[PDB]
Amino acid sequence: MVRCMKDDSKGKTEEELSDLFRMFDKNADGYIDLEELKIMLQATGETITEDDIEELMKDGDKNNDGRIDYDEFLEFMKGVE
Ligand SMILES: [Ca+2]
Ligand SMILES: [Ca+2]
Repeated sequence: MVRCMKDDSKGKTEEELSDLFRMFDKNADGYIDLEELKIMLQATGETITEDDIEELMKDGDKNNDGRIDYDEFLEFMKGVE
């Protein structure tokens, strides 16, 4: 009769990929592109070139659309590095 019920958000690894996605989105539309990702890289204090930002979308592009979503993210994180 509802004694243990659901638990609180614990340490999630792969299942936590849902939260990491929003961290890459600038407006949270469900998908990201080079234009958006460009502003995300600005967070760091290094020097990135237009060609460097492409490497992220390239290896990340699984649907060949030029963007990234929860689907392409789950695959792009299935062993890249
Ligand atoms: Ca976006
Ligand atoms: Ca795609």
